[PDB]
Amino acid sequence: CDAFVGTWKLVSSENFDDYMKEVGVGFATRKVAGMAKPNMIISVNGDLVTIRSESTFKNTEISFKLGVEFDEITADDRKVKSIITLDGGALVQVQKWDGKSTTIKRKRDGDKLVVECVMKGVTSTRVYERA
Amino acid sequence: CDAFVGTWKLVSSENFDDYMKEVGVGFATRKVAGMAKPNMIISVNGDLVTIRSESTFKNTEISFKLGVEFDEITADDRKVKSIITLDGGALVQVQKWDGKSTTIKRKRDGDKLVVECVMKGVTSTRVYERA
Repeated sequence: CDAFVGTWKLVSSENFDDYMKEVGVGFATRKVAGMAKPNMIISVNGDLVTIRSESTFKNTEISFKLGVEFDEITADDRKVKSIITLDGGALVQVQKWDGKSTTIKRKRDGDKLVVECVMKGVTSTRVYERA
Repeated sequence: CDAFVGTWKLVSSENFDDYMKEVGVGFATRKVAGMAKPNMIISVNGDLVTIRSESTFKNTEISFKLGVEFDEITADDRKVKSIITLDGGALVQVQKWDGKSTTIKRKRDGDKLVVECVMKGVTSTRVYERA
């Protein structure tokens, strides 16, 4: 997963609001989240991968090992069970909570970092590029 | 995943034939497979986990890292894409091939090693115990 290492700036966002609405994000915070242009900083240290997101909305940080389930408090304050795998060359994270389930795909496409968030059909696409 | 390390003997098997039939295993080999009492030998060396199965049917060996997709030629000669994770304290392996998908769960239940194989509803249960 050395292809993901680095600092990335958000450059585009599509259907994010629809996605947040689906996960059950409140109207107010949903707008504050949408106006944010985060700086995802992926890093690795041994078998531990760390994805740090810095936004005007909320700074989050998750450190994990691949294929090993972990606990996470999402930005929208959901308490979920996560597991990240390197599937088909892409960092595939699936979040399970209250019987519900969302998947977050992080894949490289040229010089871009494409993030696909899926929740019951709805798909949000956010593209990043090296800062 | 140190709870899985060791040598294990098969002690029981339920609905295995139904499971094999579902994955598309031929009648003849399906019977030869069912008459086998394999010795699953799980081992670890650093970040590499190796599951060695020894049977009168066919000796298979897979070495892998958790959360990292790998190529595997199953005992019944299927060429699949596998990914093993430590989900909910259990070694959860999912095999993808030709649009189809089977999942193999390996969990500890007391002094036993329970293997649950699922393929479109059908579930096979094989219990092992330290040799």
